Amino acid sequence: AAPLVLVLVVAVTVRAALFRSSLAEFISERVEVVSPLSSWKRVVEGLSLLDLGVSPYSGAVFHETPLIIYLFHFLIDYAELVFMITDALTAIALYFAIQDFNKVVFKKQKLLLELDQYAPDVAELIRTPMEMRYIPLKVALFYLLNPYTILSCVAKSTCAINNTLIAFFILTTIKGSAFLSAIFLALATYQSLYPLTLFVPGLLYLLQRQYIPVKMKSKAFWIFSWEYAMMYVGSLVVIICLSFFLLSSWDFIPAVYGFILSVPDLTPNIGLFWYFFAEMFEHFSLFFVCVFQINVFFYTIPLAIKLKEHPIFFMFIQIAVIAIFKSYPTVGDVALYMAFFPVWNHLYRFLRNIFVLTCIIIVCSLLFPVLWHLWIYAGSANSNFFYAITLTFNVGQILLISDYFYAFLRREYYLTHGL
Amino acid sequence: PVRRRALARLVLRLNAPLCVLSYVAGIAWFLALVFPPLTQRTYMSENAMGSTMVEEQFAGGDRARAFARDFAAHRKKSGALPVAWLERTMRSVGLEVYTQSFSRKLPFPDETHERYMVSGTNVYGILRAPRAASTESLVLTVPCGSDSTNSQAVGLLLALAAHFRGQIYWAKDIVFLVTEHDLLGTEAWLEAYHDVNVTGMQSSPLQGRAGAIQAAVALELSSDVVTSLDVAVEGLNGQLPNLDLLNLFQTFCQKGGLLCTLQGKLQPEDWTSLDGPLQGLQTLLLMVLRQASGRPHGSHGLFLRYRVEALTLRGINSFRQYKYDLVAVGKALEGMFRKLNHLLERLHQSFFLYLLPGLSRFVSIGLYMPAVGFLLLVLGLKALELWMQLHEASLVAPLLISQAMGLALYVLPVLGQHVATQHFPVAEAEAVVLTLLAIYAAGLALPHNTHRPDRGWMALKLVALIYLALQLGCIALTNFSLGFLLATTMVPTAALAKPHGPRTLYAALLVLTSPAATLLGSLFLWRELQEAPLSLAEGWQLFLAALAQGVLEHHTYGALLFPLLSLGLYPCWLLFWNVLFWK
Amino acid sequence: LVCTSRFWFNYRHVANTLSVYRSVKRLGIPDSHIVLMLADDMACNPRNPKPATVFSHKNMELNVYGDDVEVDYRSYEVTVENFLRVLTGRIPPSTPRSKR
Amino acid sequence: FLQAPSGAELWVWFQDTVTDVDKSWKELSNVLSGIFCASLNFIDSTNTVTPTASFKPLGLANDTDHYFLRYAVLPREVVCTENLTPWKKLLPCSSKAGLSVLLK
Amino acid sequence: QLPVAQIIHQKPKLKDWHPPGGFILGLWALIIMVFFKTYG
Amino acid sequence: LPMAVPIL
Amino acid sequence: HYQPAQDRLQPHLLEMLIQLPANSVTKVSIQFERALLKWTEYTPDPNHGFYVSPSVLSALVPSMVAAKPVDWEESPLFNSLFPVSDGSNYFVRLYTEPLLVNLPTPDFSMPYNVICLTCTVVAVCYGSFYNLLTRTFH
Ligand SMILES: CCCCCC/C=C\C=C/CCCCCCCC(=O)O[C@H](COC(=O)CCCCCCCCCCCCCCC)COP(=O)(O)O[C@@H]1[C@H](OC(=O)CCCCCCCCCCCCCCC)[C@H](O)[C@@H](O)[C@H](O)[C@H]1O[C@H]1O[C@H](CO)[C@@H](O[C@H]2O[C@H](CO)[C@@H](O)[C@H](O)[C@@H]2OP(=O)(O)OCCN)[C@H](O)[C@H]1N
Ligand SMILES: C[C@@H]1CC[C@@]2(OC1)O[C@H]1[C@@H](O)[C@H]3[C@@H]4CC[C@H]5C[C@@H](O[C@@H]6O[C@H](CO)[C@H](O[C@@H]7O[C@H](CO)[C@@H](O)[C@H](O[C@@H]8OC[C@@H](O)[C@H](O)[C@H]8O)[C@H]7O[C@@H]7O[C@H](CO)[C@H](O)[C@H](O[C@@H]8O[C@H](CO)[C@@H](O)[C@H](O)[C@H]8O)[C@H]7O)[C@H](O)[C@H]6O)[C@H](O)C[C@]5(C)[C@H]4CC[C@]3(C)[C@H]1[C@@H]2C
Ligand SMILES: CCCCCCCCCCCCCCCCCC(=O)O[C@H](COC(=O)CCCCCCCCCCCCCCC)COP(=O)(O)OCC[N+](C)(C)C
Ligand SMILES: CCCCCCCC/C=C\CCCCCCCC(=O)OC[C@H](COP(=O)(O)OCCN)OC(=O)CCCCCCC/C=C\CCCCCCCC
Ligand SMILES: CCCCCCCCCCCCCCCCCC(=O)O[C@H](COC(=O)CCCCCCCCCCCCCCC)COP(=O)(O)OCCN
Ligand SMILES: CC(C)CCC[C@@H](C)[C@H]1CC[C@H]2[C@@H]3CC=C4C[C@@H](OC(=O)CCC(=O)O)CC[C@]4(C)[C@H]3CC[C@]12C
Ligand SMILES: CC(C)CCC[C@@H](C)[C@H]1CC[C@H]2[C@@H]3CC=C4C[C@@H](OC(=O)CCC(=O)O)CC[C@]4(C)[C@H]3CC[C@]12C
Ligand SMILES: CC(C)CCC[C@@H](C)[C@H]1CC[C@H]2[C@@H]3CC=C4C[C@@H](OC(=O)CCC(=O)O)CC[C@]4(C)[C@H]3CC[C@]12C
Ligand SMILES: CC(C)CCC[C@@H](C)[C@H]1CC[C@H]2[C@@H]3CC=C4C[C@@H](O)CC[C@]4(C)[C@H]3CC[C@]12C
Ligand SMILES: [Ca+2]
Repeated sequence: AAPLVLVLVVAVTVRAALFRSSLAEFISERVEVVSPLSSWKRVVEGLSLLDLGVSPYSGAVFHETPLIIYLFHFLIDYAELVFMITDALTAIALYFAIQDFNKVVFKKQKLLLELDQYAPDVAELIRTPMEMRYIPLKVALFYLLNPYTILSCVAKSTCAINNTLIAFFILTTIKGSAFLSAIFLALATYQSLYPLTLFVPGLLYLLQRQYIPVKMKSKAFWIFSWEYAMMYVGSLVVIICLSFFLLSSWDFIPAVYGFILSVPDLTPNIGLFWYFFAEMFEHFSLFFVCVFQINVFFYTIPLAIKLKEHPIFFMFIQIAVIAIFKSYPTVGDVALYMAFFPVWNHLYRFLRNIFVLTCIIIVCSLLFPVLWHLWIYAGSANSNFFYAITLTFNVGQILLISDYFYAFLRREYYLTHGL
Repeated sequence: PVRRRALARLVLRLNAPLCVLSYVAGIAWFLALVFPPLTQRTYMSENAMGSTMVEEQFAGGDRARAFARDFAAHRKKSGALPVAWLERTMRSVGLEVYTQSFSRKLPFPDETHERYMVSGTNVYGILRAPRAASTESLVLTVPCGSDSTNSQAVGLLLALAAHFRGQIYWAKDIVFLVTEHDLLGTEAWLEAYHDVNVTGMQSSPLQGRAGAIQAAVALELSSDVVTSLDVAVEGLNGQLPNLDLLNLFQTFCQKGGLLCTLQGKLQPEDWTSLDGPLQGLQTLLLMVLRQASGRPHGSHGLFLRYRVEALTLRGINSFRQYKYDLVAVGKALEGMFRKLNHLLERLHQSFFLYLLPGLSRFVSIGLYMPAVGFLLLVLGLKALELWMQLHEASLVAPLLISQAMGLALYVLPVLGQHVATQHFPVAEAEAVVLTLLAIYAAGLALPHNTHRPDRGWMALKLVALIYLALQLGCIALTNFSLGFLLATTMVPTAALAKPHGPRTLYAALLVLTSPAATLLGSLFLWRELQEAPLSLAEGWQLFLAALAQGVLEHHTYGALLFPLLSLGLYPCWLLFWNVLFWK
Repeated sequence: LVCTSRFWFNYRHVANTLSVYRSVKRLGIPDSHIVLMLADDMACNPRNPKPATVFSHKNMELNVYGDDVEVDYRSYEVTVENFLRVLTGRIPPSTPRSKR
Repeated sequence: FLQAPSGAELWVWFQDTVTDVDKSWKELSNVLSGIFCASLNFIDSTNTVTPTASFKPLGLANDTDHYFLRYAVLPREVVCTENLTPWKKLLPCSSKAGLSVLLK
Repeated sequence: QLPVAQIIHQKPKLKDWHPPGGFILGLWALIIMVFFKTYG
Repeated sequence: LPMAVPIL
Repeated sequence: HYQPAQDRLQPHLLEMLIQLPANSVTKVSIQFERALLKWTEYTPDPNHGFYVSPSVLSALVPSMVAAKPVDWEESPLFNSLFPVSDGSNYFVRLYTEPLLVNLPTPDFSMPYNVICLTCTVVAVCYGSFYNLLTRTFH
């Protein structure tokens, strides 16, 4: 109780201290922290264009949804308070979700014990109440005190609101409400397109909570799936139709979703698209954009075949994949799946090459600003340095995720067959 | 697998000799850079200047002399820069003349230059290219101090402007600039020109501009005749210009058969025997120390900030019998500017990161990076060994106390200089230095260890090693000389800290390689290379002067050495000190 | 007649093309039947010590740019593609007569 | 008396009977490029504007609807003797009489 | 050339932008309709 | 080559 | 009046009417950001820069002396270029100078290495996931 309040106080104090210093303007302009879809300056530009009588979507600078326009129209003066509130909200939601999940896990593990479906000598692999006591508080601390999250907050990037919506989706799903879950997933899909892939894991968790078997010759399964899908799609339809009536146009749609899907702007970031499409042969551009945006939606089905009985680990992997392979990535997207590492640290004995990967990620994080400076202000370097750093960062992320997946499977094998 | 569980054991069994081998390898590699395989010869590499030719026709020596004599007398009478005379004379030769006023407040009184609050004026004149618009410009500047020097430079500047005014073939504008105080006027002019408030200096707004600046040349000359010309290339924070500018200057030195020098040292025509390597090593070391300092060694150094290639030329009269007249220097400058006119793009095709064993020899980055890679390997091997033994809290207080001490070192000395003056009998300028020394010493006495195992100090050492390796590599990317010097002084002693063993020896080795002892050693080396030795008390005085200059230059020019040391490198060395004296 | 060089230090190629143009005009071919393509301007380059002149020898007794000259393709419209279009006749429909 | 920007500029007022102004504007630029030996074919939609209060007619006018006005500038166009030869070709005495003999 | 008053009056005056009222009504009706399910 | 060597 | 730009379609346009106070200087400023283009969209000399066209200024400047009405067929040709509306002012149109601006550039030499490297990274991810999802512990 007191630990959570103390953590919140420390996080708010650090953010408030950094808001008043001489580094806020420097932080607000980093290409690693803001994107053409997240910058605060584009928000104020759109609001000014509306007061000059021009449509915000008639140019090439503003790519935000109308709901952001409404919110910040009413709260432009109190901007710095909003982001603190949102970060606290996502931390608290994660805390309570993890508490409930741990209860389910211990109860499920306890039930198997008497059905004696575990090997005779498998102990020291059994979860105990003394070790799961401080997992939620840790999760909250890892989210709040991550430098990526603090940097995102001081820059007033819109990614914080997206993270809050995802965290509320997780909280409502684990607590067992499907209507609110569908609403929050629709709100997350409205802002960015990729969160639609989290539809399958949440449905699997809900079905498992109802004790409904998942089979092709079942009746409850199909009815539940149909109801959930209908609620989600209706939510999306109503939000879009409501968005039409703010400015009486459909122009926001190509400005947002077309921009995400087609990647016209070539500003550098920590992703894999910008330099590839600045150095492309025009004959193959369509084929390559199609391939590299199918890659994101590719893994959901086989992962759902393998991880059918473990929906939450499935969610964690899917969020990491979205963060790695999106068109305009930011460190704020990276922090969200890093917040989940404490949940999976009982798998530490089966991890291999964790040390080198952590060191490499840490080094690349510091090497981004120095090489940006040497390229853009000194003139002593070129874009190849920056491209190499982005390549190394993404490779390290992929290796780390694969390691966690391997450790999970190895522990399952040892649980079933004997240590 | 068992393959990579068979290598780790070998590394654990042979860690001790491998670190020694790699450290020796790095030192030997740095010592090998002056020998022919790594050292190349300089070449032009830009066809815009390599395929053309220039026929000089300057002839204004008497006019330059008379201008100098009239300028010196007027400055004597005024006691400062004669502004009306300069404007009238500049207008008489046919330029557009402008002025600028500037002022600032210094953090503390300066003993070296004797300034506290500085105000002055800059005068500049523009020559507009007749057959073009105002899109590009070249700068020729003469920095004036308060020491009654550089009158002949002003005379030569005015004569060159009078010669240049009557031609048709200029494709860029030319700015003729005379500044009030040596490097404060140049900084004020550049800040007003680009409309950026980098330092906080106040000024009147500029009324005349000439487009984007491409290159600049600074001239210093205090005699009618010269015996040699000396060139400077290093700038603020260890930034360098393009090598093609230096190649051009050297190409106009052989045409006029003038005695050119780099660092004040004359080089042989060819490496005739083994006597060449010694001089090459001397020149390389002088360049390394100068680049490590990070100071703007002339007006040209401040130009490197705005991506403008800048060159400084100093003429020396040194009792050698053969003398050169002013016409030769004028012809050399005319040729350089005429060849800079022929460029069609920005300079972008030679080298931007390099080292100079001589005026016509160079080494590129891909040849000298292994010298630092080898030492980073030592750090990595030791960290790997620590991780192994650790797998075979108590850290919060050391980390927080170390960073707090670093912040106190950064912030306190300049503030609280009036309270110390009031309470104790010391002058203002030395109070800052004494506060620096006092906080440095107070860092060593561990306060929390007054209050009254293996994993704790092993984890602390692992963290410290990773942190130091990060900083070392980042510093090397910014300035190679600084990173290499810090690595070669700090790697071996940080690799040996252990709470059990000969602790007195380890403490004596840790004290002598702190960031403060490095500076004293470097000062002694610099004096030894110059062939002017030093004693103990003279060295102590020079050390205090260097500390004051470092703080003042961080405040006035934006140098980064003081923040880097105080905020990043002092706490890490404190962490190693904590490791040695664990509890 | 085509010159495919660039910058100011490539003065020679432009000088050669101008000499050919002077000869063919002096011998009778009209300016509407000559398609002249020059990739850069050397006669009115701001670096030229003698504006509006191009010389063949250092005595400076023959100016090959001349008083009367007309160029169809300027510096940025000289390319392999346009030369091939002119030769093959596969030119954009709005192109004027003088440039085909 | 009169001033012009560096490079080349062109502004045109069309008649109100013109239906499609962009097509006619492109065709006119291509035609002028042949007469004056300039690269006016580089005028496209990325460097053409329709001013709303500037560049009003200089001759007899009845109504001023800026729907029929176009303007463009090419700031890197070079003016050399090749441009002056067609210019002098349009004069009636044609450099052989009067004030035209002074244009060298 | 340069008629000042006509130029000034050729454009309607600039008023600040405000969200339409129907959008506000729709938003809050939707939110409360959702709230009356989970609570009543 | 990387994609189709594992599959078919 | 402001018209925003569209990438590769149309430029920015800005048009203002400002009253200038007497014996003074007025400053107008606006911020911009530079863009990175495709490697095929640069000129043969890409390290020279791009040009912003000169700006136009139009005004009715006050006159020292009052001018009489004039007939264009009997006046010098340099006095009949602009129609005159009032005898106490006269019309002028001024142009400023062009500006040269630089952009960041990509590497024009390696459009083919980039494809190989990026596809290699994607293949690394694919291989890891396929090997983990298809096989079984033995
Ligand atoms: C850890 C696992 C890593 C996973 C994958 C690895 C990814 C990154 C790691 C390493 C790099 C591999 C990929 C790098 C490829 C591009 C980067 C590059 O090589 O460029 C160089 C960058 O420098 C660096 O890479 C290192 C600096 C810092 C980065 C550190 C690396 C990561 C560190 C992170 C962790 C460290 C510690 C952590 C542990 C705790 C810059 O050099 P430069 O630009 O001068 O050279 C280029 C270029 O060189 C190359 O790219 C090499 C070619 C192959 C490289 C790929 C590597 C193979 C395998 C790597 C193994 C890694 C491990 C994987 C297994 C797990 C190239 O050769 C030339 O083509 C290029 O152009 C050249 O640029 C210059 O060259 C020309 C000549 O000067 C010039 O061309 C112009 O001029 C010519 C005139 O002669 C003309 O003919 C041309 O037309 C041209 O046009 P021009 O007219 O001049 O117009 C000018 C207008 N501007 C170019 O201009 C010139 N730029
Ligand atoms: C141990 C730990 C691990 C990590 C680490 O240490 C710690 O490991 C270390 C180690 O691993 C290092 C690497 C080792 C290998 C290195 C290879 C090196 O490339 C080679 O570098 C050579 C340096 O002498 C040559 O390059 C010349 O470099 C000169 C400058 O030093 C130029 O001046 C010259 O070009 C000039 O061009 C104009 C003309 O005057 C001449 O041509 C020539 O003077 C270049 O040479 C030219 O380089 C070009 C580009 O490669 C062509 O190759 C060209 O080829 C010519 O082509 C002509 C046309 O057909 C032909 O006729 C002629 O015969 C050929 O010669 C060749 O002249 C050579 O060339 C080139 O390859 C690269 O820079 C850095 C490099 C990777 C290193 C980077 C840093 C490291 C990783 C270190 C790192 C810290
Ligand atoms: C612990 C060990 C540390 C070492 C770090 C790992 C380095 C591995 C990769 C090194 C080489 C990369 C691939 C080569 C491609 C370049 C091709 C090329 O020609 O790149 C050359 C090599 O230049 C480099 O990039 C130097 C290598 C720099 C690597 C970075 C090392 C610094 C440490 C950073 C890490 C900080 C913290 C780490 C410690 C924990 C550049 O060639 P040159 O400039 O002469 O000549 C070409 C210039 N020209 C004419 C075209 C204008
Ligand atoms: C310290 C390690 C890293 C930095 C490496 C330092 C470089 C080597 C030092 C000497 C080489 C310098 C050669 C060329 C520079 C100019 C030479 C010169 O004129 O003298 C050296 C010149 C001294 O000039 P003066 O004494 O004013 O002039 C006397 C007459 N000339 O030295 C310098 O100015 C070098 C810069 C000083 C370094 C200070 C930087 C940081 C300052 C605060 C330190 C931070 C806290 C750590 C210590 C605090 C407790 C002591
Ligand atoms: C300014 C931006 C850059 C800063 C970096 C900000 C974020 C980047 C870091 C992202 C984190 C990536 C991975 C971190 C951990 C992931 C896995 C993990 O947590 O594993 C733990 C262990 O992981 C590690 O810590 C291993 C990594 C190697 C040690 C790190 C040493 C380096 C510290 C930093 C030194 C230099 C700092 C310089 C400041 C930039 C398990 O702990 P446990 O559950 O207690 O297991 C024991 C069971 N009883
Ligand atoms: C579950 C849904 C999202 C379908 C599964 C994902 C993919 C099969 C589809 C869905 C949306 C598609 C994208 C929608 C829009 C575009 C923009 C389109 O851009 C253009 O045609 C413009 C010109 C060009 O850039 O080539 C290129 C394909 C792409 C990325 C498509 C690639 C294939 C995608 C990723
Ligand atoms: C930099 C690291 C290695 C820490 C210690 C080295 C330097 C910081 C300082 C510390 C002690 C100094 C030495 C102390 C005493 C002397 C004797 C001094 O000899 C004299 O000229 C004095 C008169 C005489 O003895 O004849 C020459 C410099 C030297 C070697 C000094 C050189 C620079 C040293 C090594
Ligand atoms: C971390 C940076 C500063 C690298 C510098 C390495 C240090 C070990 C340097 C700094 C000052 C140097 C000293 C400066 C002066 C001298 C005097 C010199 O004696 C002479 O005058 C030689 C002539 C003779 O008597 O034969 C012998 C080397 C020594 C001790 C030097 C040894 C190497 C020192 C200690
Ligand atoms: C505008 C923002 C704040 C969203 C507010 C909540 C939105 C998502 C609410 C308001 C009205 C809601 C809808 C009302 C009725 C239905 C019919 C039901 O059979 C499926 C769900 C569906 C289609 C709801 C989906 C969620 C919904 C669209
Ligand atoms: Ca013709």
